[PDB]
Amino acid sequence: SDVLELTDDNFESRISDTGSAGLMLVEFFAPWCGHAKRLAPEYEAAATRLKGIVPLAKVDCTANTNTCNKYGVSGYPTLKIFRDGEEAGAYDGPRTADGIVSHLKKQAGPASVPLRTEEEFKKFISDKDASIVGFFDDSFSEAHSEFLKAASNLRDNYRFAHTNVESLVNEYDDNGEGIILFRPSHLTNKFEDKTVAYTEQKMTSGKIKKFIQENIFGICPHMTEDNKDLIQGKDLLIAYYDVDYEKNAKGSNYWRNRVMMVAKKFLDAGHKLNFAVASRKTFSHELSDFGLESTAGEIPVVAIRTAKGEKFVMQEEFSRDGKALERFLQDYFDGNLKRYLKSEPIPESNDGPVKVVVAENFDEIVNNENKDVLIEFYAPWCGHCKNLEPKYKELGEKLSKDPNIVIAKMDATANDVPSPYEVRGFPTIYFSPANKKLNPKKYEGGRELSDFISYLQREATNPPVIQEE
Amino acid sequence: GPAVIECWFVEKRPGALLLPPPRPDLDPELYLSVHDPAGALQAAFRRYPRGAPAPHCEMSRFVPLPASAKWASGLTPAQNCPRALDGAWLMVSISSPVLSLSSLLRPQPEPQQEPVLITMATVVLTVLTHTPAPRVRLGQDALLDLSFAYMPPTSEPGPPPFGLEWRRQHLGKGHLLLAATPGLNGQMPAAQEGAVAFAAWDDDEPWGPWTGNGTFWLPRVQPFQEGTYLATIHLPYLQGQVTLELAVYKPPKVSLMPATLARAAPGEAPPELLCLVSHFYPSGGLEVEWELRGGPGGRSQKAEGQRWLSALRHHSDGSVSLSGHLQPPPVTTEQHGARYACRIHHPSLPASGRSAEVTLE
Ligand SMILES: *[C@@H]1O[C@H](CO)[C@@H](O)[C@H](O)[C@H]1NC(C)=O
Repeated sequence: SDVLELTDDNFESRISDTGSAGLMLVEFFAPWCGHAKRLAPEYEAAATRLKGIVPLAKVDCTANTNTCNKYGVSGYPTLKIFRDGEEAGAYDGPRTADGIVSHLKKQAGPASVPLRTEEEFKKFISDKDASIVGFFDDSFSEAHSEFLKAASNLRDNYRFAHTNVESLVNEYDDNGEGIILFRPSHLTNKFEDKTVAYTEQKMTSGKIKKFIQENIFGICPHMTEDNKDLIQGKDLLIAYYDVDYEKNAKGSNYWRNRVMMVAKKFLDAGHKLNFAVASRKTFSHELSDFGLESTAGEIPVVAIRTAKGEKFVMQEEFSRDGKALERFLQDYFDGNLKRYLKSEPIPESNDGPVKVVVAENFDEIVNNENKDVLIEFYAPWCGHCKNLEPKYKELGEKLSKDPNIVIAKMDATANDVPSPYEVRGFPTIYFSPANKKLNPKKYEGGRELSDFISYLQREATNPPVIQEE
Repeated sequence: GPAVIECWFVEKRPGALLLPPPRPDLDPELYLSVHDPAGALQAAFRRYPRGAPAPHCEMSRFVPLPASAKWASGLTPAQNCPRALDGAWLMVSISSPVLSLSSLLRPQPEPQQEPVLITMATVVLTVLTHTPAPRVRLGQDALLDLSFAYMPPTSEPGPPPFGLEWRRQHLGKGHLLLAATPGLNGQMPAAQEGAVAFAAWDDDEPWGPWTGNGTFWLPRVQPFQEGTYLATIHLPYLQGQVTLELAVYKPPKVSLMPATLARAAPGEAPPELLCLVSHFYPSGGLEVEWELRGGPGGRSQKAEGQRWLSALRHHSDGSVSLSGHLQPPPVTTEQHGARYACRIHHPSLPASGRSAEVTLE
């Protein structure tokens, strides 16, 4: 195949004869590794599809302990990029042929792609990602220089290009030097321009970077595995559904347009919040943090994650009207929504001897400033928890007459455990004093009915009334 | 207990485990000198009943790999294989009526050795059960014993998170009864049939090796829970499995009707006797014998008269009942004081059976 096989023998030597960019991708692996076996096909495809551009090599660590030890390989597969013979960072990409070929092609420079013809230009901005294109008619411009500084600094997250082609330079600027940002055409929409022009008087790398960050996405980008790390982190509303612009472009726009429809109103009105649509499938693993069911239903589901970490989930179904989404946003901005918590239903009757706590009533029960609360966090499968159940139930009965002490329990696997508390193993028992709600103490004592009585008598806020017979 | 264990390597080839006697008859890449840091494998056979048959042993090539079930994925967050697991592995399966054990060994690359030609191997994970053929009384709780031991790579906190899974299997159809990954809060499959488990590390010492518990607690066992149980312990990329064969049983309560007989004149026939054989399991193997004790012919003679059996009666708990009947012949005066009795035999009963009697007048 086109994959070079390096060894402790020829590594240092063969690792330097690189193609044009002095770049080489090296896969450190072991043939027994499952992930390594899975990548094999992809890596072979990538290698041949990069022939001439960037060479790909693989090192069998089981047979070459010295070279793997030298580059600190501790897991397989480990993909490292080498430049002119020295380590140059790990390959932070999907383990697919397409992922590898594209990343390395960009990596194989230039930071900014020169456009020599309108044909090359039209083709550059016909990509699925945005395009940052610089237009300069003067070869010695300081602006063109500042642009290249930006390209280098940001080439990791954006696609850069520049041109001096008479036509292009004329059409996109007056003064012979400007920067145009082109949003993917398949996301073109009646709610915002498809291109944004740089308008700062002076052109500096720093100002360019800020200009990029602030405009590439528009009011509602399509979040993909490729750009998620650029979109998440800030106050963000994500509408999840069947987003796929290859086989379902119509449906994709259909919903995205209704989302942006509402977004624009609140946005123009001054409210602050970022928006984005994303594949219910590509991010199915995130849907659980909002307690959202990924049904092939096709109808979108909405949920906000504040920069802090707060999670707000639209409960009402998505109306093709946008009114539902508009309502959810109104409440959100008016502070009317309750953050999302995984929780079992509040029990119909919760009358001792052991108070049943779930995430929804946790605050109400455990954090009632006027009470001492001993709470047991257990798991349905735990045997030691089953043995404590009866003994704990008795404790509750013996404390039934005390109006200051509450004996409670919560299934910690079926309910989010609030911040203060940390559930190590099972069972974890905490004691929350009447006026130390922020500082509950973890019960380290024995689990016999007598140990609990002894503990309470020694820690209760007010003298405890323990029924005795 | 045993010093060596004859074993079969499959993919058979003869092999052996030495818990050094030369063995030209073996490979010796299949002749293993066992180093067991955690100690569970060696401790299991140190207790082995003397004179007990040789346990069955199977050896095979093992390849570390993430657990397939998604609930266990938490044990393997990073998407890459640990280098510490390079090198070959052998999985050892040992079973007998005393115990059922599974072990993951790491043999040295080459056999060679100064004293004798044998291959050094190290025990990494041991999963063991001292109740391989449990017999629980119907309606009672069953405690399927399970212990394990893990030796971490000395190539580099306390004991790591691990996974435990219990299932009842029948005809390639397995039902997950319990699953857990103590030390790693995750979404576990629902525990079934009220089962729970004492799944935990015996201690949390700094570097290890460590031993742990995973015994299964199945409440009020019924006949439908009878069968093959598989228990698996999970460690990143490593798993050990043992098999238990659970049998349910219930001895029968035996009683007669009438409970006592009135006085009767010779040539007169006593009332039909009913021998109730109540709530027993399994249904088969129940035998009814009628006897005449303390009579003009030894205190044990087979009774005469007409006898028959009722059909089986099936209860909700899966146990069964049945009735034996005997119509004794007209009573003789030389039978006065003798007793009619029904001797019940059932595999869940002693050799002498269980009886019930009534005295004649
Ligand atoms: C396992 O745990 C149970 C319950 O704590 C205990 O009774 C049993 O003896 C333990 N067995 C082992 C393997 O130590």
